[PDB]
Amino acid sequence: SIVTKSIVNADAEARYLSPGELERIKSFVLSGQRRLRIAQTLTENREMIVKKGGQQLFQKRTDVVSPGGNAYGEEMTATCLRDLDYYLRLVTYGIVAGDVTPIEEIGLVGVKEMYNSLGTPISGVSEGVRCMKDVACSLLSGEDSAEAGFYFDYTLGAMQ
Amino acid sequence: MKTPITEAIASADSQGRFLSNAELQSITGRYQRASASLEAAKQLTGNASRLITGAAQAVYTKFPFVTQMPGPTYASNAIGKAKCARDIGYYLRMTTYCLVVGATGPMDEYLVAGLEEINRSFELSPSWYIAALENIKNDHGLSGQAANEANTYLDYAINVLS
Amino acid sequence: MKTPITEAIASADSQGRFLSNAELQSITGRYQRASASLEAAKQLTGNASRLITGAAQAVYTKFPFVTQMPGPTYASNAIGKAKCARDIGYYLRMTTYCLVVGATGPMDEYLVAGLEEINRSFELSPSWYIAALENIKNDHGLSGQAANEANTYLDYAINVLS
Amino acid sequence: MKTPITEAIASADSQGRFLSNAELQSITGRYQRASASLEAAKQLTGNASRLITGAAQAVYTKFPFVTQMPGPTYASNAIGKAKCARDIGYYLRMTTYCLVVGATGPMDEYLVAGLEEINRSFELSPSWYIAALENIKNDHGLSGQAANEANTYLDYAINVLS
Amino acid sequence: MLDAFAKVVAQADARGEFLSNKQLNSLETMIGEGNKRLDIVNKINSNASTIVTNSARALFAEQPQLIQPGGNAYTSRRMAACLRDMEIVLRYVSYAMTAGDSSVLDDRCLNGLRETYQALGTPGTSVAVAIQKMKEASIALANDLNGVPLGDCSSLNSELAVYFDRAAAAVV
Amino acid sequence: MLDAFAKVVAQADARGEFLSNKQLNSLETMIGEGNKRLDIVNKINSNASTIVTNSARALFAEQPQLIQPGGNAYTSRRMAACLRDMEIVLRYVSYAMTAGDSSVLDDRCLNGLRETYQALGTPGTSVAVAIQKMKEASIALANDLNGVPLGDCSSLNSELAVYFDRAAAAVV
Amino acid sequence: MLDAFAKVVAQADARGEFLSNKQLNSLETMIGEGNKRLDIVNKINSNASTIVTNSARALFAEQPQLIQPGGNAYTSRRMAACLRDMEIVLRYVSYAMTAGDSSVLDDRCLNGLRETYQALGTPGTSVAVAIQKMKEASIALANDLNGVPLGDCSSLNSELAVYFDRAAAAVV
Amino acid sequence: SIPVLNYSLSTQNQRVYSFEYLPNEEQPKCYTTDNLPAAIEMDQIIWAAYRQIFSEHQLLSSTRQPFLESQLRFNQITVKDFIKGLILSDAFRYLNYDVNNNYRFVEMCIQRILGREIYNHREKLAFAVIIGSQGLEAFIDLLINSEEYEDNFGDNMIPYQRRRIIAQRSKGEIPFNLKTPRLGKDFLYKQGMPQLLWAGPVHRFRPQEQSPKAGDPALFLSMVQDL
Ligand SMILES: C=CC1=C(C)[C@@H](Cc2[nH]c(/C=C3N=C(/C=C4\NC(=O)[C@H](C)[C@H]4CC)C(C)=C\3CCC(=O)O)c(CCC(=O)O)c2C)NC1=O
Ligand SMILES: C=CC1=C(C)[C@@H](Cc2[nH]c(/C=C3N=C(/C=C4\NC(=O)[C@H](C)[C@H]4CC)C(C)=C\3CCC(=O)O)c(CCC(=O)O)c2C)NC1=O
Ligand SMILES: C=CC1=C(C)[C@@H](Cc2[nH]c(/C=C3N=C(/C=C4\NC(=O)[C@H](C)[C@H]4CC)C(C)=C\3CCC(=O)O)c(CCC(=O)O)c2C)NC1=O
Ligand SMILES: C=CC1=C(C)[C@@H](Cc2[nH]c(/C=C3N=C(/C=C4\NC(=O)[C@H](C)[C@H]4CC)C(C)=C\3CCC(=O)O)c(CCC(=O)O)c2C)NC1=O
Ligand SMILES: C=CC1=C(C)[C@@H](Cc2[nH]c(/C=C3N=C(/C=C4\NC(=O)[C@H](C)[C@H]4CC)C(C)=C\3CCC(=O)O)c(CCC(=O)O)c2C)NC1=O
Ligand SMILES: C=CC1=C(C)[C@@H](Cc2[nH]c(/C=C3N=C(/C=C4\NC(=O)[C@H](C)[C@H]4CC)C(C)=C\3CCC(=O)O)c(CCC(=O)O)c2C)NC1=O
Ligand SMILES: C=CC1=C(C)[C@@H](Cc2[nH]c(/C=C3N=C(/C=C4\NC(=O)[C@H](C)[C@H]4CC)C(C)=C\3CCC(=O)O)c(CCC(=O)O)c2C)NC1=O
Ligand SMILES: C=CC1=C(C)[C@@H](Cc2[nH]c(/C=C3N=C(/C=C4\NC(=O)[C@H](C)[C@H]4CC)C(C)=C\3CCC(=O)O)c(CCC(=O)O)c2C)NC1=O
Ligand SMILES: C=CC1=C(C)[C@@H](Cc2[nH]c(/C=C3N=C(/C=C4\NC(=O)[C@H](C)[C@H]4CC)C(C)=C\3CCC(=O)O)c(CCC(=O)O)c2C)NC1=O
Ligand SMILES: C=CC1=C(C)[C@@H](Cc2[nH]c(/C=C3N=C(/C=C4\NC(=O)[C@H](C)[C@H]4CC)C(C)=C\3CCC(=O)O)c(CCC(=O)O)c2C)NC1=O
Ligand SMILES: CCC1=C(C)/C(=C/C2=NC(=C\c3[nH]c(/C=C4\NC(=O)[C@H](C)[C@H]4CC)c(C)c3CCC(=O)O)/C(CCC(=O)O)=C2C)NC1=O
Repeated sequence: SIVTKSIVNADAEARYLSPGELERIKSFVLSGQRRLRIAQTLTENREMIVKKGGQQLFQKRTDVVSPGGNAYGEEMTATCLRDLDYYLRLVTYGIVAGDVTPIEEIGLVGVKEMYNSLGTPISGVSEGVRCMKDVACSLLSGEDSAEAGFYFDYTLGAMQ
Repeated sequence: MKTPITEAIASADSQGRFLSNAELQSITGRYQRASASLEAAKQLTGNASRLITGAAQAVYTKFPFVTQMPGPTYASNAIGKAKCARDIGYYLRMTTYCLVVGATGPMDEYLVAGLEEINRSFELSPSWYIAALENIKNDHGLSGQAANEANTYLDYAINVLS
Repeated sequence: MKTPITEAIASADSQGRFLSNAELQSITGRYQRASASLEAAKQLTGNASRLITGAAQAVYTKFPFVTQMPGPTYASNAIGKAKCARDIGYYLRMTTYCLVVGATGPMDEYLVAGLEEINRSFELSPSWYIAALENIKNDHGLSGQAANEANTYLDYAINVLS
Repeated sequence: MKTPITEAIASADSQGRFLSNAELQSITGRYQRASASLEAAKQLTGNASRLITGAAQAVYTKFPFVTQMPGPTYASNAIGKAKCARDIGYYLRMTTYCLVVGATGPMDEYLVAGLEEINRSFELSPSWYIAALENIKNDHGLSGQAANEANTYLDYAINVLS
Repeated sequence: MLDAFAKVVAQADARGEFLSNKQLNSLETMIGEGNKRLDIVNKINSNASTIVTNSARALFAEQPQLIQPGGNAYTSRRMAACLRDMEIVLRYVSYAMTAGDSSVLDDRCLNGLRETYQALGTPGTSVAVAIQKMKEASIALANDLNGVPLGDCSSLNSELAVYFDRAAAAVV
Repeated sequence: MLDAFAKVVAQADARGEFLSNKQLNSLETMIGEGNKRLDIVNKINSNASTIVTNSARALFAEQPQLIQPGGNAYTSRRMAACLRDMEIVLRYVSYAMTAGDSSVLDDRCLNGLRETYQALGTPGTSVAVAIQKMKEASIALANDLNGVPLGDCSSLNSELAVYFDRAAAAVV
Repeated sequence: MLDAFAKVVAQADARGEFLSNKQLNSLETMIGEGNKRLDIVNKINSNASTIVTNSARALFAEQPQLIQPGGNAYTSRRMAACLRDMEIVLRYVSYAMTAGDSSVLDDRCLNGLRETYQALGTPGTSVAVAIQKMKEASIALANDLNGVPLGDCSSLNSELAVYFDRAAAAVV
Repeated sequence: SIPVLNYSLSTQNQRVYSFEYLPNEEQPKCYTTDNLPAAIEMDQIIWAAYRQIFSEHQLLSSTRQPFLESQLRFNQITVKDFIKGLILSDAFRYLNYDVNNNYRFVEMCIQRILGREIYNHREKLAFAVIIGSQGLEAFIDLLINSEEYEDNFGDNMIPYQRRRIIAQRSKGEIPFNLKTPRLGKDFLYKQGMPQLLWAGPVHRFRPQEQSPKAGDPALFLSMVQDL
């Protein structure tokens, strides 16, 4: 969170929070209701984003659902869409947090080591999250999907 | 179990076919007799006990050697009397089932199949049960179409044992 | 021919069996629908002509090309019109037979079997007759159970051609 | 899949038999006609696009109601028009397969089997495609024996749909 | 195979009793409502082809996988097999709608079937979506207030939806 | 079954394409060499009995196990079953020599066979030695410069030795 | 398919030898006693139905489970199936009593008893008690000193109680 | 000529006497030529034999044989010869034979003509040899001219599944064409496994959080609704 980052920052500097950081906290706590609207909409539209993003993923990338692919089969496809559900949840956490810290520590720190240990192409994962970014930008406003879409963009920059 | 309903389903299943209007006419005809069938079914359950006792007593009065023959298979013990009333109880039970279902399917399933081999291996006599069913057919006390629904099936078991 | 009656006797015959109470219930149910069946059958016969002419006209209005193509199959001659009304007449006839019999036996016997090979060798689309039968299903003018008896069979022929 | 080769091997397999001189003569005869078959196969693949579009156009010009009829089954949509060229593309594809293999086996396997039930359940007229194939047969542009190799199979599909 | 009746009498005989008065009375209520049941099954059969083909259009329109060349609707022959399988499952749902009990539908069709669409590489999940395309259509034709007197049929329509949910639950 | 041609068409249709000009040109080359293939298949069939029995003599001469009692060549029926199994494997190698593609050989004969000679207690390794006794004889008759004009057939003998090695690799 | 003789010949040929004098002499002894074997099989056949029905009376008398409803003797048809299955196993014991070797009993009746019953919800342990009701009676009629002059046949009653114990051991 | 090897033997339903005096139901309709059936009942016999061998899926118009029908309706053959000439017809060979791994086609022959499951694996072995050498012809000759088939069907009867359902019990045995469908479990393995099967998995989606866990009351819900 932004509060956590500021407190840790001036804590390692062993001082109280400066005015610049307290203004940052004010801007954050006043921007709250907008954030909660966005994560509310991505919450209550999750099945459209996972399903439709999975369709655009598998239609753009017929590798992994082909025979011999990481996700070939019913169980494997279900697990693939399960992970897209995870990253959707984590994006919503990053929206309400006002910071990518929730996303980074739950989902991104050591993700490449995991998917390399599973045999999974992580570029397919990044294409999946980009597909959910397109659907979630189709469900929101202009500036709104700019904000949320840029949270998705952080996750894509961590995968690539 | 052979119902009218399962008969219709079974025939149109064998023809690889939906139910047409024919089968539905058949199911209609089962439903329009079912009320008299249940009137018949309730009264037989309503006094089944006295029908059993009267029936076994009539079997004894017609065949007096049964109560006197020293044997395992004869009601000269305290066992063949209770087992006599047990089997008569079974027939009357199956008739009440067939009155509820609306064909002889419960009697053909639970009773009729393989009964000759029982009455051949256990030295049982078909006539004994015939006499029992004649008493039940004479003394059930139904009236009208309910009585025809009872006497149809009660006659049917006599056709089986003869 | 497949009636309810010949179906039940055929089944009990194949089981090596008398007519039990089940099949008699089925024949009963044929008799207690047959009055509505005949009321439906008499009004169809009573105005068969106008049903045919209106049907063929509806087919022409829906498919305008039929009255305009210069081909033997299409009703652009003085012959395809008469033959068009001929075929529609056949279907209405068969429906009246099945309303009298009580199953789809006459249509399945005289009409349904082999009809694909006719409509494949003589280049006739399945829909034409579908359109015809839709007009007859909309304009037979029956009411109540007689209308259910007619619409059953008239739908049935549409299930055949589709 | 029915090739000449698998036909001969299938027969000699069923007789529990080696390949005698007869089957070798058959495979010879396939080899000495295959050249013209492939010349025919190359030109059809070489301009398949314009064959498809010209074919759908010809179907539209013959049957103007198809582009005008409101329904799911007619090419009055953007989508209906798009599908049309899909299926015509399938016919041209299977003809090119049969020209390569040397029998009608790819068309009899992938295309011919069950085609009546599709054209009966989805209301697709046999003729539409007939008109499409007539245009393909008239405008492929082959000469000589290659044209006979194309027109054999193009006629063959018309014998299937009729 | 067992109807509504033969289940009650089969339980009662399997325990070896008479039928109590309570069972007889509820069975009288089922007989007293049986015309509605016939009506539904009439309205399914007389529209059955249309149900099948419209649910097929919906299915292949929403999942355009299957008819593309590597799918299962792609083969013209496989395509026909697909359609008539839908017709089959609709046929047994109609049987079990008449009999009242899921007996013929649970031994002749559904039992063994999920094993079979795993020997053919056919997506049974897609088959359950097809059944979900038939339930909608079948109930939507079942609730047609046309030529039939007005009344209450929710208690039966709900029963109908049981069987279509049971086939979808049993092919997956 | 599939030949050389129907494999190409089967792949192309399973992806739903036309054949490109490159596939057609190589296929022209295969048609342009097909006479040699018929020649080899002629030289196998017309010597096939002799191939089988001479490889049997070699087999039982080098392994005297199977005929002396307790083995599988010991019983007359088994001895004859052994011989005709050699004839079977030679028959399908001749088929797959004509068709060009290991298709009829990989579904009717070889597939499941190693499982079968483990239900009977038969050493499939000894079967592979029998096939190694047929490969040498068959190639040795394939290279007979007799009655046939001169040319180059190494590229096709390299296509014949594959199938005999595939049967020996697949019964073990 | 193999009596007492054909098993010895089958072993001897499977090793591929002549029959030694020792085997021939014991085989002479078997032939020299085989009249008693025919006598026992006569005394089983000619009383077989009575054996079965009396052991059935004993069975249902000692275990009153089966006939009172819910058990397996309760259904009239199922009752008769019970009896007949006892008749089956007595038939094959008669066969294997004649042949001398448990060969016909181990392929025609033994193979399908355990699998089928556990598929019928039948207590196979109660089946084995039925067979233990038949062993008693069968030996008790085998040792009837009546109609035949006296001799020693304990040596052969051991040979009969083996089969009855084998069936009881094999339905469980 | 090397007869069929001696195999074992199992115990299925077809070898007992379910006396069943006076048949309940489930006895497959006697579709024959003995009862002198008219046009319709002839068509029902013809359809029943088609379902029997080809089954519902392979009973399409292309597959149907006009000529053996026209001979059968006119009395030129027996029904047994119709079933035989059915199996020899090549449309049955392209589908159900060219796909089946030789030991598996033995299933659908011993099982679609005799109406009984195979006794053990050894049966599949022996009969697969005789169809591997003599051809399909003499194998079907073996099954039809066999003593068994003459003992229960005779000259004019469509084969059925014998004793599929035991008396009273509903379940019995799975229907036959259901049991051995066509394609087989390992036939594909040799080729490309069926590609592009994903979308059915996509159309149905459950979140992991929604899925029942061990010890909840909801898992047993189904049991409660059956009581
Ligand atoms: C579901 C249907 C059904 C039947 C039809 C009966 C049939 C039946 N009855 C008996 C058995 C018997 N049945 C009777 C009955 C009587 N014997 C007489 O001499 C009297 C006249 C008569 C009573 C009126 C008797 C006494 C026995 C035991 C001894 C015997 O065999 O006679 C047995 C052997 C098992 C036992 O001992 O109980 C069976 C299967 N049981 C059933 O479950
Ligand atoms: C003055 C005194 C007087 C009587 C006592 C009756 C007696 C009587 N009942 C019937 C005739 C009948 N009686 C009944 C009555 C019934 N049958 C059933 O099964 C039901 C239980 C029951 C109604 C409760 C029936 C149904 C008939 C006609 C058929 C028959 O004989 O059962 C007849 C023959 C003439 C006819 O058909 O009407 C006579 C004389 N009539 C009289 O005039
Ligand atoms: C027992 C039932 C039974 C039927 C249902 C008919 C069906 C039928 N119609 C035709 C034949 C025909 N049917 C029509 C009818 C049509 N004209 C059109 O404009 C419409 C599309 C359509 C009427 C709705 C025409 C025009 C022909 C002649 C086609 C031709 O020769 O081109 C034929 C071929 C023999 C003939 O020429 O008469 C048959 C079998 N015949 C039967 O025996
Ligand atoms: C392997 C071979 C093979 C074929 C040949 C096709 C044949 C075919 N076409 C359709 C289906 C269709 N085909 C067409 C085509 C037509 N549009 C028109 O205006 C013309 C009359 C015609 C083109 C000339 C249309 C419009 C549909 C959809 C019909 C509808 O849904 O109403 C369907 C049903 C499934 C679907 O909706 O796609 C099938 C099996 N499919 C195959 O698998
Ligand atoms: C008594 C009940 C009963 C059933 C329920 C069916 C079930 C069934 N379906 C098939 C067979 C088939 N079933 C389908 C159906 C499908 N096509 C698809 O696109 C969908 C996934 C699915 C429809 C929803 C297809 C395509 C085949 C043929 C498969 C093939 O040959 O590749 C087979 C093998 C035999 C055959 O080819 O017909 C069987 C047993 N058969 C029965 O006897
Ligand atoms: C042989 C074929 C056959 C049928 C097809 C039915 C047809 C049928 N339905 C009803 C009668 C009826 N049918 C319905 C049915 C319903 N009403 C609604 O508003 C819902 C749309 C629908 C749900 C299923 C109702 C509500 C009645 C009247 C109530 C009742 O009779 O129980 C009746 C009573 C007599 C009459 O109304 O004239 C009959 C004969 N019965 C048969 O024998
Ligand atoms: C299409 C492929 C195909 C196969 C792979 C075989 C497989 C096969 N072999 C046998 C059967 C047999 N196979 C052999 C072969 C021999 N046993 C020996 O010990 C020798 C080493 C070896 C010869 C080299 C023998 C002897 C039998 C009969 C006895 C046995 O099982 O060993 C059988 C049983 C039927 C019969 O007896 O013929 C089968 C299915 N059959 C086929 O149709
Ligand atoms: C029906 C059966 C049947 C056969 C068996 C063949 C046999 C055959 N081969 C050739 C012809 C030929 N066959 C070969 C084959 C050979 N190349 C070599 O290096 C090897 C010695 C040998 C393969 C093992 C060659 C090279 C020719 C052409 C010879 C030439 O033109 O010089 C010809 C003359 C016609 C032609 O040129 O094709 C014939 C009839 N043809 C048939 O119709
Ligand atoms: C074809 C069928 C066939 C048979 C079934 C037998 C039956 C039979 N057994 C004996 C003869 C005999 N059988 C027995 C057997 C018995 N010893 C006892 O302790 C028991 C009571 C009983 C065995 C269970 C004895 C002991 C004799 C000799 C009796 C004597 O000489 O005293 C004889 C007289 C000839 C002889 O001495 O062998 C005959 C015909 N023989 C046949 O040909
Ligand atoms: C070739 C050898 C051979 C056998 C050995 C039998 C074995 C056998 N028994 C049954 C079937 C049966 N077997 C019994 C027998 C029993 N009743 C009981 O009280 C006892 C536990 C037991 C007798 C000791 C019963 C009751 C059934 C019917 C079970 C049922 O339907 O519930 C079945 C199923 C088919 C059928 O219903 O008949 C089979 C295969 N059948 C054969 O073909
Ligand atoms: C909250 C943070 C978090 C994530 C993301 C996570 C992922 C995760 N993914 C897994 C598997 C998997 N994940 C995939 C994913 C894919 N396959 C593809 O081709 C595509 C590119 C991609 C889908 C878009 C597949 C196929 C498997 C299973 C692979 C296998 O088991 O063989 C597993 C293995 C066991 C299990 O799932 O229960 C974990 C733990 N775990 C976590 O704690």
